[PDB]
Amino acid sequence: NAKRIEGLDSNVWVEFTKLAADPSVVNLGQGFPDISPPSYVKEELSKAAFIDNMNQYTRGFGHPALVKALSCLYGKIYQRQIDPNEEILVAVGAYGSLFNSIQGLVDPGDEVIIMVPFYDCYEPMVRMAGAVPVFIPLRSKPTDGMKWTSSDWTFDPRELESKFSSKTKAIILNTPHNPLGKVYTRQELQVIADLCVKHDTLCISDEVYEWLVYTGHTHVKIATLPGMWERTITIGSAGKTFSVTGWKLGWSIGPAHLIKHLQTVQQNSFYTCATPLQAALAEAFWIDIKRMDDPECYFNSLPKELEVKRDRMVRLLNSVGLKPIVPDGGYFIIADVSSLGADLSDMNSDEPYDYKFVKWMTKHKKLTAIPVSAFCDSKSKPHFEKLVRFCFIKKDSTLDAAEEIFRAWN
Amino acid sequence: NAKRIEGLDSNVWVEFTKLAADPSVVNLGQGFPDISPPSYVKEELSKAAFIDNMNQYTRGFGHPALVKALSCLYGKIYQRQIDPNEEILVAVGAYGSLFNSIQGLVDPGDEVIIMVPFYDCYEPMVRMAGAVPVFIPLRSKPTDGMKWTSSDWTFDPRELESKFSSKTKAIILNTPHNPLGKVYTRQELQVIADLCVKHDTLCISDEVYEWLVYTGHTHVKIATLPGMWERTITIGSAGKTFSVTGWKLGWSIGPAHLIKHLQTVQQNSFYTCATPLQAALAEAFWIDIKRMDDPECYFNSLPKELEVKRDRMVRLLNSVGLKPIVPDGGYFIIADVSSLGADLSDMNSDEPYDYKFVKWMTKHKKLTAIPVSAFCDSKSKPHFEKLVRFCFIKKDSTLDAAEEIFRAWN
Ligand SMILES: Cc1ncc(COP(=O)(O)O)c(CN)c1O
Ligand SMILES: *Cc1c(COP(=O)(O)O)cnc(C)c1O
Ligand SMILES: [Ca+2]
Ligand SMILES: [Ca+2]
Ligand SMILES: [Ca+2]
Ligand SMILES: [Ca+2]
Repeated sequence: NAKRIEGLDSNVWVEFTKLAADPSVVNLGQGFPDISPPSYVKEELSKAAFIDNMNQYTRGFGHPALVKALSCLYGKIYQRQIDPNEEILVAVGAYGSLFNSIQGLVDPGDEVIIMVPFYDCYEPMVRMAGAVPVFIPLRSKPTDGMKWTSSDWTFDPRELESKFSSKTKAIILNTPHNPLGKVYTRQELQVIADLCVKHDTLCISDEVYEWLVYTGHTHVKIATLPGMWERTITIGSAGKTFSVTGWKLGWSIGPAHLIKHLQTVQQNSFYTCATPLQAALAEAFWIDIKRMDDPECYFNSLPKELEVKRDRMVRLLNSVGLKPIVPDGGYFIIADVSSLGADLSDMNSDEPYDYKFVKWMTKHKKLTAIPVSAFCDSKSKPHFEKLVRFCFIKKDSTLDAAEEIFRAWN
Repeated sequence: NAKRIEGLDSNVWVEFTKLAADPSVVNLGQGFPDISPPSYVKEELSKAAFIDNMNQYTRGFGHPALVKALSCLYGKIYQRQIDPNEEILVAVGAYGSLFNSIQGLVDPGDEVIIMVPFYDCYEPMVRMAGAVPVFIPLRSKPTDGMKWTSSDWTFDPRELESKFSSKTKAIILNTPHNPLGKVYTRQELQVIADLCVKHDTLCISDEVYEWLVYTGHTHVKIATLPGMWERTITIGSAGKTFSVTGWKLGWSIGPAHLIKHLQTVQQNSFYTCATPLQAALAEAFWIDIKRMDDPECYFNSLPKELEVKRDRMVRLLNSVGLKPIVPDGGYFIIADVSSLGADLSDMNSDEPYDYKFVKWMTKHKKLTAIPVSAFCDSKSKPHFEKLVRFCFIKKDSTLDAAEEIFRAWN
């Protein structure tokens, strides 16, 4: 094995295969939606399949129709013109987008700042590039009293400051957050912005869940703050936008001098993404772009649907004594489990508490979830191992099945 | 810009956004087929599109149905049992597979041996991993007197031996060959095998055009030669097998201790490939695997269909005094361009002769093709700069259009 991938071979998701196996569990682990994608999205792929051309090579950096659509939509959001050719790169999901960014902008020996918990792929990506991850935890503040929420989690600005040195190449932002469901405030993005301009550093911003924010919160794009356009790469994904996760298409939006470096990586790695998926997606985007103001638009209906399902989950977890953190956005809910004193002690390995809890819950209660320590570097695990994450982008029937398990819990 | 991509930003194909533009001209440039894909390939995408789960995440290293099918087809070919999970890896095209091999197996300072002309991505891939490309040209032998063919090209064994040293990590082989259409012989493959065993080095075998073998030649896989299985990665593609270049799906077949390393690269880069695409591809395979002995099998029908078109091209090229090199395989044909008139000081730079010619033939004759010098290291271009590459995976209509211009050359 090449030196660049020394000890990058284990992967949380690989390890989680033998969990979801057994047919009769209700899987609330993986971010596998089992609702239907919008009908028009399925239809458009079918339509694309029967056109010859759309089954051949398209433009390497993205299908013209797609990049046209994206530049239209994000033009609206940034309130500025987005160049479809120079300021956008279409890649294999947000994974690929992340990988482009890091591969093309981050050198060996550079520091990259990561907030914990993080989407687990951040650490190995930065490591393979020969770069050093510098970790900083999110910490809880006190509750309003009545509710525990994603918004009761923040970072210490003075702590954050001290993580930037002349060795900081970049910071990785994830709002809405996986796994907390935190929707970063303007003030919080202002602190991060301030520092990248003070230290002349990049900001990579994972914003795949941009559409999934719930009432009382607003997705704010760091890249839109003063001084940030020139220094930010902002990521987005078709799986998350169209509930079509198996399409594996994402985009990186940012300034032409940073985006060029990502395109250099792409052309030297896989080059093109599939034509029919891009063709189909372009059309979906036009369908929903042309109706952004209406409740019908998928960018509106989907959070509306999920906010309901979220609230069902707060209750189901509360019902069994699990203490949930109600998320401002996204489709994951983190629950604290330490208040059940569970009948483990005797999976005997040196796993964190939460991997154990989930194993127990699968064998005994017929339900899977993801341990939050899967999203933490070593030093961080003990400070997060009583937390367990559940996914709610599920259809009614599934959440029913979940409800049956919780009601039968004692 | 990160050091690892330094001066890798020039891409040959980005540059052929030259006079590709003019709508009037017949493009025999890029390997963009305008034949229809086999109608069942299109149906299965459509069918897959309407299944909800086929639009969500699948197994990261390859859709289970697709690896099962690859396992079955290739185990017939290899005369061995191939593990679908441990010995295959589905990647975003052959491009993706190549990148997975280099990144996963090659360190800074290794030497990788490449044969010239080479498919152009081989050079910067090896460069991006900080390895040093080591070039060896293909050379002409005296012809049989009658015609010029790909089999009249080959390499000096003693010259090859001399490129092997203790710094050699791998050799890249591409049969059938792009751009000359050379089908490597058992004797030639035996030389490469010998040196790989003797020096303990990897072979990466770009076999995308494997079904495109013409009359009186046979695809043989180096991986089946004694001692090769355990040191060979053999690459395939959907775009070539099913004339569906826009699907961007390929695979690496090899031993587990090597495949595991490609998997590490994948999971830390794009992870999962498109589900609807992979589901449909598997189906397409089963259709054809079940009828191999039959002339309807796309495997048998496509090369048969294409051979006619190859000969058509040879005639057309002869008929205007371009000396065709008749290809044993794949869908590209090189013509020696040098005994024409062709004015050429109307340009006056000293970018290579074949680029000048292609610009000339585009403007003056409304026909594009690819200069062979594009596929050569700088030291090598003088020796291939009077060579031009034409693609013939085209529909009758297009070879009619081409024949109009060849009839109208003089
Ligand atoms: C020899 C060779 N290898 C690899 C590729 C890349 O193909 P894919 O689109 O499957 O990545 C091509 C493109 N025709 C090729 O000619
Ligand atoms: C699921 C997820 C991804 C992966 O995105 P794809 O577009 O499916 O490649 C990336 N980032 C975050 C924060 C995620 O939750
Ligand atoms: Ca090792
Ligand atoms: Ca502009
Ligand atoms: Ca600095
Ligand atoms: Ca050796």
